[PDB]
Amino acid sequence: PIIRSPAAEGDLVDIWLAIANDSPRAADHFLDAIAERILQLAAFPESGPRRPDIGADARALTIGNYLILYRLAEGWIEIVRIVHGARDVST
Amino acid sequence: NVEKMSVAVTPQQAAVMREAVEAGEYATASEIVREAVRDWLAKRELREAEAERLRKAWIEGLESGPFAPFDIEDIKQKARSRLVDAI
Repeated sequence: PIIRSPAAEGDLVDIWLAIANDSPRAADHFLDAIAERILQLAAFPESGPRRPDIGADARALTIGNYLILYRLAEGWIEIVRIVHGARDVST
Repeated sequence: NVEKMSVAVTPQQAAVMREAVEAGEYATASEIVREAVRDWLAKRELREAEAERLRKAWIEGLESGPFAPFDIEDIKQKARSRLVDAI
């Protein structure tokens, strides 16, 4: 089973609205893409490498330029957050 | 002005700085160094800010109330409800 934090849901709705300004359809495609990527965790729990720099037992799965911040618990996967990745040096 | 620290340029670096000042790209070799350190700080400032951002985002998600089952279609639907209210 896969459970998510209230913040993580807020992330996806914010993400959806941002893209929806351009095209609501395109927003559906990206979130669908995010979900497909989260659902891969049920079969491959360790697809995202450990990220100690973020959190003690945090893991990060990459979708586009965003990160699926998550943790593994006994019997279920906890989706903690979905934030944009560490930004590149390009200024 | 401000404080001063003395820096030691390498032979190859002195040569390149010389051409830049001569070409008029820069007024002095000291101003070129000032630019170099400023660029480096910008990079460090950015990297530090982003790393800190993610650190706080993680604790923020953990503390953001109780978890609920994951259904994307509910999220896709909930987002549209806010879009219509926007118009």
